[PDB]
Amino acid sequence: GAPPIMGSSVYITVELAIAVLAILGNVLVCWAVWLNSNLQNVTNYFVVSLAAADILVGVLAIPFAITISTGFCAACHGCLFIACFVLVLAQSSIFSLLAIAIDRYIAIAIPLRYNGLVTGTRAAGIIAICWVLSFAIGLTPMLGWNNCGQPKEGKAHSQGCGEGQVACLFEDVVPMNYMVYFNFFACVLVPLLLMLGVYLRIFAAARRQLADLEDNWETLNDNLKVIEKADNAAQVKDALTKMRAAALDAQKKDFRHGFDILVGQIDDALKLANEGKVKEAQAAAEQLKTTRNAYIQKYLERARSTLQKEVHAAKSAAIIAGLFALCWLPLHIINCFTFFCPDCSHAPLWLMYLAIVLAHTNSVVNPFIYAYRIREFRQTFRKIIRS
Ligand SMILES: CC(C)CCC[C@@H](C)[C@H]1CC[C@H]2[C@@H]3CC=C4C[C@@H](O)CC[C@]4(C)[C@H]3CC[C@]12C
Ligand SMILES: CC(C)CCC[C@@H](C)[C@H]1CC[C@H]2[C@@H]3CC=C4C[C@@H](O)CC[C@]4(C)[C@H]3CC[C@]12C
Ligand SMILES: CC(C)CCC[C@@H](C)[C@H]1CC[C@H]2[C@@H]3CC=C4C[C@@H](O)CC[C@]4(C)[C@H]3CC[C@]12C
Ligand SMILES: CC(C)CCC[C@@H](C)[C@H]1CC[C@H]2[C@@H]3CC=C4C[C@@H](O)CC[C@]4(C)[C@H]3CC[C@]12C
Ligand SMILES: CCCCCCCC/C=C/CCCCCCCC(=O)OC[C@H](O)CO
Ligand SMILES: CN1CCN(CCNc2nc(N)n3nc(-c4ccco4)nc3n2)CC1
Ligand SMILES: CCCCCCCC/C=C/CCCCCCCC(=O)O
Ligand SMILES: CCCCCCCC/C=C\CCCCCCCC(=O)O
Ligand SMILES: CCCCCCCC/C=C\CCCCCCCC(=O)O
Ligand SMILES: CCCCCCCC/C=C\CCCCCCCC(=O)O
Ligand SMILES: CCCCCCCC/C=C\CCCCCCCC(=O)O
Ligand code: NA
Repeated sequence: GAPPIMGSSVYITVELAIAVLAILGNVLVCWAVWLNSNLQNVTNYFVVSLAAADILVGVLAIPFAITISTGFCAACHGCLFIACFVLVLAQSSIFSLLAIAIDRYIAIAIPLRYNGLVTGTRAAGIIAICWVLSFAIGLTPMLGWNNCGQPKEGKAHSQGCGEGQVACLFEDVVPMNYMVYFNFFACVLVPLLLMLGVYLRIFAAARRQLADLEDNWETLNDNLKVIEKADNAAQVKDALTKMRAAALDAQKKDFRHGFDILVGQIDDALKLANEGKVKEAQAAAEQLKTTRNAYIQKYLERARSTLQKEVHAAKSAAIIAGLFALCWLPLHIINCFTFFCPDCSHAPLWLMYLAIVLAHTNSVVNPFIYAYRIREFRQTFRKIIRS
């Protein structure tokens, strides 16, 4: 039995290293949003709330985790707060991650009414509510769902704890049925699965809208060939009627003028077609190629460019949520083994603290994702560092 302070010194040193990196990186995130007006959107307000939770992981949760690893004597409910405050920060992260996913879905599903629905004032109120809910969820053991009424008195006596005190150890005070059923299943796993469902809807809507743009572009060019290879005025009319409906469908200053010309030129050729003037209608329909090459094609490429940027932004948000799941799932899975398999030997000490360190590492990764995937963050990061 090697001296416990040796393994403890390694765990504590790693925790402190994580705390420094979590504070430095996420302070840089909040500083960037504060300085850059181009970063001051509703999505990044939840990014700031998420960064604030990770700053608090380094300032409070990691010092709390170091303290509870010692098993020091404490009043049980005070021990509960040390043990459960990190659950508040994790729950706040979940609410921020879910809000970001919903915000990205609203922006791609109904972009016409996004600015009227998703505002900064409403976002700040949602953030405040979610922080209150995170305290209620994370500190639910302090409301009575704890093991303080049944303290391990032999462990407390062996450590010389005073009357009314317990050896402050996580699994001694926090019930595992709370950790598995309430915290993990209901409050972590279900919202993460909801996020997965939201992101599936986002990318499916992106693929559908990109296909609709390509369908309107092909229908525009196909019916142009139909008019050229037509023989009577009726065939020209059928092709022009489908072009006009598709032109107004794709329409949903330089953008409006381009479609004003297109629909007007379609109406010109339609009127000639209704008069039986096939040659004159085809010549008028050939003028549509000038409007297509000078206006319509530019709108197709810009609308495609906008959707691809929304896909890129939605993937950046999905990576953050996936990394949260990857960093926290091992610790939750270990709790499931402890809870559901009492015949299984408890996960060893080194693995417990590896899972704890890994969960804390998640408070370091998000500033790197923003730097590698978001040019506006990366450029603002460089300006802050150089200055
Ligand atoms: C605003 C921020 C910075 C203040 C941080 C306050 C923290 C550090 C305080 C608030 C409540 C405190 C706990 C309250 C009760 C107990 C029980 C006692 O038997 C041992 C200490 C212990 C476990 C305290 C540890 C420190 C503690 C968690
Ligand atoms: C900004 C908001 C969250 C205010 C933060 C204040 C919180 C962290 C402080 C304020 C008063 C504190 C409590 C004061 C007294 C006790 C009784 C003790 O037996 C256990 C700890 C406990 C329960 C403290 C836990 C932490 C506490 C709840
Ligand atoms: C989310 C991704 C990273 C998958 C994580 C898988 C990890 C958390 C899984 C894979 C294998 C698992 C271990 C397999 C077997 C045992 C022996 C048992 O007596 C206690 C639990 C313990 C020690 C498990 C703990 C959790 C474990 C380490
Ligand atoms: C929903 C998916 C994507 C991720 C969550 C998977 C979790 C809930 C699953 C994956 C592996 C599972 C464990 C695998 C094996 C055992 C050993 C058995 O004696 C009791 C249950 C227990 C401990 C399972 C509990 C639930 C578990 C931890
Ligand atoms: C002992 C424990 C004490 C610790 C106490 C923890 C309290 C939780 C703090 C949350 C800060 C929230 C971060 C602020 C993010 C809000 C984003 C924002 O400011 O948006 C502005 C608005 O949207 C424009 O109109
Ligand atoms: C005998 N063993 C010695 C080592 N002990 C380690 C106690 N620390 C600990 N233990 C657990 N189970 N969790 N779960 C969590 C968590 C937080 C969020 C989701 O999960 N944190 C934890 N911290 C366990 C007993
Ligand atoms: C731990 C489970 C918590 C369940 C509690 C349910 C109530 C929470 C509801 C929150 C929605 C908040 C919207 C209303 C805000 C109005 C504030 C006001 O009166 O000005
Ligand atoms: C910027 C402010 C950040 C706060 C710095 C906090 C750093 C201290 C870290 C851990 C404190 C651990 C206290 C140890 C518990 C007592 C051990 C015992 O009594 O057996
Ligand atoms: C962030 C805004 C604050 C919202 C807080 C809402 C949830 C509060 C939950 C638990 C606080 C319980 C404090 C415990 C009292 C002392 C217990 C005791 O002495 O035995
Ligand atoms: C919907 C979110 C609202 C926030 C939570 C509601 C307020 C909770 C009220 C009181 C909590 C009191 C803390 C309990 C003290 C000691 C209880 C115990 O011995 O376990
Ligand atoms: C990101 C996934 C994390 C896995 C990376 C593995 C790195 C750390 C692994 C092991 C260090 C902990 C000590 C392992 C051997 C200890 C055996 C023992 O003390 O009984
Ligand atoms: Na987090």
